[PDB]
Amino acid sequence: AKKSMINRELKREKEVAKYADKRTKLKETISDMNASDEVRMDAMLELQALPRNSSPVRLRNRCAITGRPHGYFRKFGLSRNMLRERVMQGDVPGVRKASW
Amino acid sequence: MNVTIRGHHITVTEAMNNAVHDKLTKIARHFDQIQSIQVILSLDNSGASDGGQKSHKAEAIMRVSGQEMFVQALEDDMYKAINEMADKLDRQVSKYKTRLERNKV
Amino acid sequence: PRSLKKGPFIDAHLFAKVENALETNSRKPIKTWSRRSMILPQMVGLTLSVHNGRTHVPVIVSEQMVGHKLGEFAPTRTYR
Amino acid sequence: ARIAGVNIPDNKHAVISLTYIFGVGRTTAQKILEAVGIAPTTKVSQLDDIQLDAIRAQVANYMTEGDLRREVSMNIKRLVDLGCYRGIRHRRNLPVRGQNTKNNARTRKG
Amino acid sequence: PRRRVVATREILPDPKFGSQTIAKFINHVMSHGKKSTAERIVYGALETVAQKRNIEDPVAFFEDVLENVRPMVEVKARRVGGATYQVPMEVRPSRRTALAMRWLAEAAAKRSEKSMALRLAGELSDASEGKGNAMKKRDEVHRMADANKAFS
Amino acid sequence: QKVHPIGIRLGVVKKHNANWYASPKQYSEYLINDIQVREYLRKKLDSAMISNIMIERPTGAAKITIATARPGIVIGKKGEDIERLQKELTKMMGVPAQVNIEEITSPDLDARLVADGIGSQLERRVMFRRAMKRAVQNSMRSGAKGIKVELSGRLGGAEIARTEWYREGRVPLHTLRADIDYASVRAETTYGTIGVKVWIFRGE
Amino acid sequence: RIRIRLKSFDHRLIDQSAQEIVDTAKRTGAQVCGPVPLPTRIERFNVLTSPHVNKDARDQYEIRTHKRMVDIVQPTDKTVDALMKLDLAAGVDVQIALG
Amino acid sequence: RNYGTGRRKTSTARVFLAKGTGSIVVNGKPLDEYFSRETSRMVVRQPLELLDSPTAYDLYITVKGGGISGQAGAIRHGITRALIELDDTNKPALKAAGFVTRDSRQVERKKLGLRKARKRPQFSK
RNA sequence: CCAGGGAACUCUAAGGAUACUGCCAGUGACAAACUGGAGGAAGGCGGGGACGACGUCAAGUCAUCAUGGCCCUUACGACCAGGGCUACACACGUGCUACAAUGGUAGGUACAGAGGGCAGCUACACAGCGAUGUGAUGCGAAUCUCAAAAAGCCUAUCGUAGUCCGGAUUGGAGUCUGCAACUCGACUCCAUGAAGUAGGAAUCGCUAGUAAUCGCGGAUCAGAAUGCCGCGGUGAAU
RNA sequence: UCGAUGCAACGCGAAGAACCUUACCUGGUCUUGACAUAUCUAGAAUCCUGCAGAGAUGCGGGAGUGCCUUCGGGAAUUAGAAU
Repeated sequence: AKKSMINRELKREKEVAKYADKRTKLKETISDMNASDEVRMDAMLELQALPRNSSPVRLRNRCAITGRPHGYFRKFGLSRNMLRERVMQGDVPGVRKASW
Repeated sequence: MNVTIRGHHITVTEAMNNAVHDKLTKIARHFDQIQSIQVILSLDNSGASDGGQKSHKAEAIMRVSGQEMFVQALEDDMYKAINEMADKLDRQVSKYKTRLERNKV
Repeated sequence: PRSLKKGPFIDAHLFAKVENALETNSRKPIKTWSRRSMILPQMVGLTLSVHNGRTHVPVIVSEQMVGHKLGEFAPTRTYR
Repeated sequence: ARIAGVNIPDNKHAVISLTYIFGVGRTTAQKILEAVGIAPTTKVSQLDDIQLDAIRAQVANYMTEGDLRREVSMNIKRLVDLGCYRGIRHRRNLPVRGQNTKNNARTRKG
Repeated sequence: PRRRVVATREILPDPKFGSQTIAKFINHVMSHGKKSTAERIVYGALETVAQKRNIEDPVAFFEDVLENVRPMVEVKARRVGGATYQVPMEVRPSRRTALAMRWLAEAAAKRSEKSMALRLAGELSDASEGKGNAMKKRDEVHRMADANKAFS
Repeated sequence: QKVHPIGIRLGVVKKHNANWYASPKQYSEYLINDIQVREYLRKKLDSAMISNIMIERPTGAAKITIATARPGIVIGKKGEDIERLQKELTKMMGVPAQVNIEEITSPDLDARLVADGIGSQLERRVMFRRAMKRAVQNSMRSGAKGIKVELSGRLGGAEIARTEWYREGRVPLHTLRADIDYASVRAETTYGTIGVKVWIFRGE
Repeated sequence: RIRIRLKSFDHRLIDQSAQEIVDTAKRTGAQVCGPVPLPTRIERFNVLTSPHVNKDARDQYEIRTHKRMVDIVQPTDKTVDALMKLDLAAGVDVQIALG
Repeated sequence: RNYGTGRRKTSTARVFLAKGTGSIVVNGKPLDEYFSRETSRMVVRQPLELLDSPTAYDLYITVKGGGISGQAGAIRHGITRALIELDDTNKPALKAAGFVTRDSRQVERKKLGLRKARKRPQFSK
């Protein structure tokens, strides 16, 4: 993909990493049934006031090499295009052709 | 009998539609057993190493009862491609019609 | 729609704008791009300018509009 | 018999016949029949006038075609005169609940 | 298939009468692989005809109607000089039974009785005496086969 | 149209050039860092003649085995160039990884070195069929039971590209127990990219 | 009773590593109940091979995960003091429950 | 105590044979109680009744895997193997019906670009 | 796993055996080969898959990537909010669901394989008509779980009707995911109940565990499959 | 948004568009720039904040003074000065 899109994903994941723990504690606070109603509502308001890219839902994982937003595999971290080349070269351990 | 006129990588104009419909109805005048016609008008290359001469394409896939005949024509100009495609399609219609008529005797 | 336990979703900036407009009862439109915000009973009567993607369309919040999102009264596609 | 101003069939079972009232489906028919005393397997013809009146009073708690048709029409009219997106789809006779308006919108277009 | 005579599969006799003919009819009636279902319709129809006619051997009765149903002469589409005249030939014994069974099933499929078991029972009863759409179709085949009777 | 000769033989008569195990979460990180290592080191060791590299790793450290035909230039004087790359390899990789250099006894039997030599000559403007024939001759005399080299592109600078191949010997591609080395590199010429594929067949 | 579980992607490397682990205990005066092969995890991938189109043009890959596991009957000291020196990594993961 | 293993499609029946009355125990329950399909009921008794000895052996059958007719076929194959284990001269008569040959037929795998093992997507002409 | 703690059996997963026209009878140029038979689990390519020659179509891909040339550099580069890719007189191509009685519904009662689970699956209990919610447990898994397989079998009912078929559309009330469900989510409940009664010319797939039918998984994925890739159940006709 | 266009395009790229993805549009913004090397001016980076805004961003206040070599200072780092 474009260098702009690769860097935009990088900066989109930087905020997620920066606000990972605050979101965890805040989610526990809002989900606690022992917390006061106003307390959990205020915590929810703070969650909605957090920066937009902080949420891990705007993250779209892409190929490490090419930054391809489609054809991604979680196990390998590569798109289909580069995954096929690496597998056929043999650089991916354990992976081989399938026939049954 | 159906007539579809699609255009790949080109904007088919009213003039192109007329220039295909008039010849289609001319072939359908002598052959009345045509099921469908699909004409694709394309611009398949930019002529980057030959200067056009095959830059526009006109292809016709026609389906008759029990057979399907396809013809195509490459040309620099789309109207000339259309006319050459139409002539090939007419010749193939005549060929099939005469074979079918001579199968009875 | 939305879980009732989570309450209504009002955008923070539009909430501040309408709260500071309710103390004046001013009639000039509140121009906002947030069309996902819940229409609350507090904001009945005054007028917003909801972005439709291209321009802003005025929406005078009547009584029978709470229960609706802001973008419902701002059509996005224009088909004749 | 005759419930809610309509003459429901009397040759079938009560739980099936009660669905002929606009506003009563099958779960509502089961609830109505369990409300008073009536087994769903009994035909309307065998139902006695005492339990006819019982069922007729039971149906009154459910918004049926008299009130229901008016309520549905009012609910649609509210959107139509509101001018919201759903109202616009209602006055233009197009799908409102986010369904294909490109190829498959026939139970709407005609 | 312009090749060898591929061997035919081995049918398994049905459990009740132990007859491969009834097993083949069960396969004919069966659709979507519901062999147990087809078994139950075939058994219901056979029991209905056995009770109605008071006959001890339903399998023998079924063999009788089947042999009464299957044709003897069919017509095929030959080709000589781009011409299509129908040639009457003699149906092969394996094809006779299959044609008869298919005609019985497709004739019982369009009866007015409630269940398919009742429809099949009625069709079997009619075919045992020489009536019904199965006999109608078989006689319409013989009509063509004898109204050609000139192309070998 | 043709399967990769090593990929279709990976489990029958061949072996992967990566021999680490990772949990499904760890597989992505290991493979990504492994690919990065391969790319960085292949760009760094361009001058030297390095063939297949086996980045196999235990827990913690790794043992990266690079096979080459220029051990002196790779290692450096008294291991002064192998360690300079060692520090960078650890700096970008995880726990300090030991890199060991193996020697290619017959550089004309390694499909990668032959392909890269052809590519270098093509980039230096050597006549394409001269290069093809030179490579085929050298490899077929160096004991190889078969060689096939294929050039694709604007050969010599022609506007219309073409594919020219040269075979000598067996190279039985459809046999799985063939021990067929394969390589596919590119020569960056002034008129584009030439694809240089080399198949070298050397037994069973 | 220490329990060693071996996991890998190669079905020969795992067998040879398990054989070595069995051999050290069986030759340092101890009894071992053999390496039972636990069910492999076979996971497959459908990578379509063209860069643009032809979804029917696929490459079917598979990555097997083989697992073996060995128990010793009695952990004599001379037998057990060898496992942490039997450094066999780089292809096989070894988990020692030591329970 | 002549034991045989039978297999079919996916089921694998282990059957134990003893000279007895004819009590068939299919996975802890009687044959007719376990098999609700009469087609699958015949198949179990087919080898026993083929050589005219239905009520001559007590059978301890344990099926596992497979459907309801695959299990019947597996039980038949296992009974066949146990019967030939009991007597070798049973095999000449019990082979002509094909009861000892394992049925290697299996679900053909779904192939790529296909709807099923053989079914192909349609295309109108 | 369970025949009698057992080391039998099933199973799991590594290494091997077998199958070779090896043997018999024929036909065949004293041949290759073919036809049939025995034994065997398998017989002649046992079934299935991977493997795709020289070339063809200037076939597809400069938008995975790389790349010669051309072109833009306060812009054709870059950031953000909102909209849009989801529009609809319409046509075409792929499917799914039906038109019912070989069936719908309500009770019971069975029989699988394969795959996934910390970027999680959840035993169990309680609240709820339900989607789900709270508490809590076991499990990086042949341990715990997804998960109940569905078609099937027995009983009752419906009795040929646009219906106890069909489940589109629409009105109302909700649950989750997510900063956010209006454009434009998936599910749940109540209500409505549309066309559709087997489909013209024409046209397609399939030769055996196949077609047909029935369920169950996975990749992508916060949520979002009627698609795709798989798995087994029943199981033909020719 | 773009690509795929007879069989061999049309549940195809796309193994999954609410935002993001996104390439299109409207509006608001930046210009060595979101990203790499040449450079010299200060500083450990980094964390917590206030207001204004739809946000991109703009204007301001506190805590911390790295590490190896040590008075040339260096792997990283924030705001440009220009080719």
